[PDB]
Amino acid sequence: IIEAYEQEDLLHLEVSDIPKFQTYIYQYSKLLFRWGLPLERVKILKVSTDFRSSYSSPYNGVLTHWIENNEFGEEKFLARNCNYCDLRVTRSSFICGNCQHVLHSSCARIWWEIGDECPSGCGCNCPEMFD
Amino acid sequence: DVQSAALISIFGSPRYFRDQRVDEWIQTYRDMLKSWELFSMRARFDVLRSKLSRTKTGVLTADIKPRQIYIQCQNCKQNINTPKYCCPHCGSSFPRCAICLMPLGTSKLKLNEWFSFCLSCNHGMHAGHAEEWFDRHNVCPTPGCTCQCN
Amino acid sequence: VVIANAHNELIHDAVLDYYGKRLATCSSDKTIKIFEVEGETHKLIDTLTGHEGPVWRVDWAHPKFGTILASCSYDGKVLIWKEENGRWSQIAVHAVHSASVNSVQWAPHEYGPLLLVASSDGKVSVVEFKENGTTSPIIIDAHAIGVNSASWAPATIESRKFVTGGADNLVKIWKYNSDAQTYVLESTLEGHSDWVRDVAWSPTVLLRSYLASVSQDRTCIIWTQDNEQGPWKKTLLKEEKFPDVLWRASWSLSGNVLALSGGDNKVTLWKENLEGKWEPAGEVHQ
Amino acid sequence: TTPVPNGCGSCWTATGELFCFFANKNLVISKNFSSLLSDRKELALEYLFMDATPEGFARNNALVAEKFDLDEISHCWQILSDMLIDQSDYDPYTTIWNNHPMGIKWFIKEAIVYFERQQNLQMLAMLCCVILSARR
Amino acid sequence: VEAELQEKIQTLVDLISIATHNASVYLSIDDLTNFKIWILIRDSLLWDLKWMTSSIADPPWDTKKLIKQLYNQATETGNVVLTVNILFLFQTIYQITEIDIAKDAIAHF
Ligand SMILES: [Zn+2]
Ligand SMILES: [Zn+2]
Ligand SMILES: [Zn+2]
Ligand SMILES: [Zn+2]
Ligand SMILES: [Zn+2]
Ligand SMILES: [Zn+2]
Ligand SMILES: [Zn+2]
Repeated sequence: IIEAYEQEDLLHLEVSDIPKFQTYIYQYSKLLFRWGLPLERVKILKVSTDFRSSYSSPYNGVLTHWIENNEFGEEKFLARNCNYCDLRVTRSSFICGNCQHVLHSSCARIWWEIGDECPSGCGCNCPEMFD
Repeated sequence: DVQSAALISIFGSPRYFRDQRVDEWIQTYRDMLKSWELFSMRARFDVLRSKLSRTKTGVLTADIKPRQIYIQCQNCKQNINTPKYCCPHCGSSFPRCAICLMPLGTSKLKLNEWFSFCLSCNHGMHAGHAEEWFDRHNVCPTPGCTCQCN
Repeated sequence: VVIANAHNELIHDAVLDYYGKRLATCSSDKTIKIFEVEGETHKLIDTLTGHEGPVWRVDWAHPKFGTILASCSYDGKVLIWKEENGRWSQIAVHAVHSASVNSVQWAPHEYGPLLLVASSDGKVSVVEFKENGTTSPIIIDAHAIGVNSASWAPATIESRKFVTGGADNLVKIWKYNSDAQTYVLESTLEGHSDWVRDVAWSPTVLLRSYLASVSQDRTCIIWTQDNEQGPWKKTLLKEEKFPDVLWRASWSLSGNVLALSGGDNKVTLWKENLEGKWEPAGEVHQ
Repeated sequence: TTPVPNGCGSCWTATGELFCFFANKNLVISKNFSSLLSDRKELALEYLFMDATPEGFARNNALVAEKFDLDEISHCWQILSDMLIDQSDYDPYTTIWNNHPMGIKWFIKEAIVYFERQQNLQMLAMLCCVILSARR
Repeated sequence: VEAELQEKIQTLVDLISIATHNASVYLSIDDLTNFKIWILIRDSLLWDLKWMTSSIADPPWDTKKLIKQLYNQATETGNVVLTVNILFLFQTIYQITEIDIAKDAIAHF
């Protein structure tokens, strides 16, 4: 009873219980990618990788680096702010290459339906110069 | 009425004469537009200021925000684009989208053209792919990240 | 989806792409034709002409690497075609063998953009197509008198192996060795009295690793393996013999269904029972 | 030592359509053979294994396999749905019965064996992802 | 020979009713660990009923195999009531154990 109270999981599965989850899930993910379902393979691989991390690099390399600008006052706080809403950006950003300005994903998907230049007004045509 | 003063004084002040009152009116109207959550009108006002601050030569005399962030690659620790699907300084492979397995391209804005890079887990997806994934999910799609990017 | 007189003289391969949306038909007319096969419509796209000889096989690359189609022909030149902005164009040339290149097949996408080039002089070559800095194709003498087919083993998890069918009554399994930086021989399989025409590995591995080797003595052997490193169980597909020479073997993408291609212009389908008796499961003729 | 050139062949696709070409002009035809393939695209478009309860995944899969005329798969999902029933209140005997080797785990092991012999990779990986998503 | 089929169908139907009643009376006192067992037994009986109406190793959802496995889990855990209930209801139609073991279990109960 105490051990059941000390268990947040519905089941205490092990690798001995499911010996071949990795190969079967990976092969079905390949079969799902051969169909027009590219999100289901990501879901099933996320489940498999979550269990693999539970009992124990194609998406690496690029790290986003803030420009270490020697500032004194509010522009230190205003460096890490979105250029559409002036809120702090921390997840799911949009970065241009010609001008080094952030946007939120929602702010970018709202602004580029109606705008053509950078919302900070630097004169950069970000739909044609973000590479 | 600071609205009319701002919209009139942006036509000629930073192009011709630096005065503190116009800057006060511009900042007050931008803070008012942010107060009413009219962010689109603030952005249009800023791009109109940048259009109307251009001289006869073409030099922009308005005050713009300094450069904020840039993308590294951690193999040569340089910028991947100069202000291809490979780094232009060390040739290392760019990370792929987690959905369609397509890499980053470096060389009217469609959604399926830019990566929506998270600044916490540093994992990138196309914006259409990120919208399609994060609409029905709340975790990073990469195998081994726990970061709610949306 | 019925296509009539796609090529003027003869046909050698017709390989669907990864999504089942584009079909690459090659022939002896030195021509490769791309068809959009969405729905029942089979609208032609392009009429690629690069080869100086009859074209044997083509193989689409993964969409991970883009719209890339490899090709092999009688002249020993491996031509590689990429469609950029709707404009199909040749990119790279792989002419390393002194005879006709017989089999071309891309590696599984976990291994990178690697091409299995097998030629009729008994030599095979695995070549990588990355950027402008192309790699040296590693060449090993697979067979003594000739190699007519070469197919890859699937990457069920996130070493690399490929089957190699020769012209000297043999089927050879090759394994990558990191110390030698090449492919070393793993096992040697002898079950044929004639030239092994097509060797095909099963893309799905549930409790067994299947093979399908066909040869000119009108027979089919299904070589299975229970463990990761174990002996191969040789078993027949028919108690009798096939009417004509067997050319091709193409496994189903999920579920071990085998599509043979005899010399009588007749595709025979085979599906295993629960016991292990290879009952026929269909037939396509003309 | 170039072999005799071939004139016919085949190329499978992910939906079970067998694209066969033939010689005597040249003819390319496609024949549907999805009934010989256990894994079906129609179930993957309707299976759910994350955005519900652990009982909800198996009940939804049972309904999907029932509406597509798959009796054994529907009964397997129904039995797994019965074995994954929980409630708002927490009693320890449900956890003790779940962690027992002769319940749930035995069913999953025997179902993996049975669907290995039936060559059903879709049902194998679906059983694995449901039993791992039910773990929480 | 149709009378035997009709008797078997009626036996399956009122055994489904008995299983539903047992599941309900377990759910009355809120012990889900045996309500799940009787729901499994009810659905196995419904599967057998639908295959009687419609008319290598056995699957784990086969009626005899699943009922025997639930019996074995009950007699290993120590649930006397559940194993004895299964021995009354599903012994003649599904030969679970020997007659000696079943009769000894009923006598001990
Ligand atoms: Zn924003
Ligand atoms: Zn900008
Ligand atoms: Zn820009
Ligand atoms: Zn670099
Ligand atoms: Zn993408
Ligand atoms: Zn992440
Ligand atoms: Zn993130």
